[PDB]
Amino acid sequence: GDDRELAILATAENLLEDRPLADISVDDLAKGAGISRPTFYFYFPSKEAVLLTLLDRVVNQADMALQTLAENPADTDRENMWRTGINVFFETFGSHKAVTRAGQAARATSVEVAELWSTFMQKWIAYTAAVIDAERDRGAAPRTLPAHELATALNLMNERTLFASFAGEQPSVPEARVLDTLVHIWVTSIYGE
Amino acid sequence: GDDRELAILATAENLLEDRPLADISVDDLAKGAGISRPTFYFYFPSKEAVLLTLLDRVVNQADMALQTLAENPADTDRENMWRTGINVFFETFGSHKAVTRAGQAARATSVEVAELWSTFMQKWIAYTAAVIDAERDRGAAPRTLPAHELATALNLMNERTLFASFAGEQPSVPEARVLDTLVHIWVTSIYGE
Ligand SMILES: CC1CCN(C(=O)NCc2ccccc2)CC1
Ligand SMILES: CC1CCN(C(=O)NCc2ccccc2)CC1
Repeated sequence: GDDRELAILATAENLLEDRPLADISVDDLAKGAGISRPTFYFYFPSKEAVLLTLLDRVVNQADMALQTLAENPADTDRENMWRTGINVFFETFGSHKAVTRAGQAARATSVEVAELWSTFMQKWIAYTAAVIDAERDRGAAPRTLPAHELATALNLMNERTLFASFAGEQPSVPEARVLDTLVHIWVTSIYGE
Repeated sequence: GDDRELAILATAENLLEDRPLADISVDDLAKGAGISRPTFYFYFPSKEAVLLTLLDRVVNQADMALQTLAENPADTDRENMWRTGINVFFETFGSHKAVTRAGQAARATSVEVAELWSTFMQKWIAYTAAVIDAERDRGAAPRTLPAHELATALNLMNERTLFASFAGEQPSVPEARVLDTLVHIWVTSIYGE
């Protein structure tokens, strides 16, 4: 049932590792999943819907990991607190590079992919700002920029920098240096006057 | 001669203001430029080459403005020094939003557009790092992150944040707040321990 669904999704994630969605056919997904083409179309209307689902799963997985962290504070300095938070996204997206890369590209052509990405970005920005505000209310951070604006820029930094590193873009921060790079800019910009 | 060339480029920039390149035909560009379709193909092999040229012009214009600034230091504090530098890109790209938006999209489909963007990003990052290093050699900034890595992340931040603001993406920093937002993160991350 959804064993077939899960097989289709697993096949698609596997094939995206070697090639873009444009070079993957419904027939490729059916064959890998051990079903016919019409059987495929029972579970998904298009290969594009498969990618949307894969992205939805990855994004929700990151979001659920952040909710877990938010409910269960690590017992640590402010630097480590932000590092642990950024790390949810580094590891989650980092563990699904093909889906991340394909899903980012699909933002250009798919309103549903764009709206999905937008919804979660708003959520993560709102959460970032809430934490900055808490830190300001505690007297741990200075009241500099509007928190929501600072959060927006920091979140967009992370999007572009993590994804360029994962894709090995020229230029990009090496993947083994990206977490430390982002944490420094977050801590100095949130705590610095 | 290149009056016809300049007319084709001006027409394309105008039409990109109302619609994507995919909804602009060679015939639209010819007609706007006051020439026939075969006459068009004398100046450019495709509508895609027209966009490449427009982007090349905008990018080189920003780069020439930064070279000017680099040769002629504004007489001012470190915050204003970075603000003046970021502002070259805010105003240059900000004055050509349609070309900026279309050129960024074309990175996905055009190797020449990707390689153009990559070449200048490397250049601007190398320049950013050189300035950070100078500031460190002067004893004006602490030796924190590797300068080239810090420069990379800051430059990618600016790319994503400026372009999201210009496109009115959800989410995005409002255009009237983006310069101050980026300057704060640059100054605190370059000067902060
Ligand atoms: C509590 C914060 C921890 C840091 N954090 C992120 O890294 N940013 C979210 C982000 C946005 C785009 C792509 C990757 C990740 C947001 C929530
Ligand atoms: C001396 C610095 C001043 C600040 N600066 C920029 O804003 N970054 C370059 C950039 C990169 C992508 C898109 C827009 C602009 C780089 C050179």
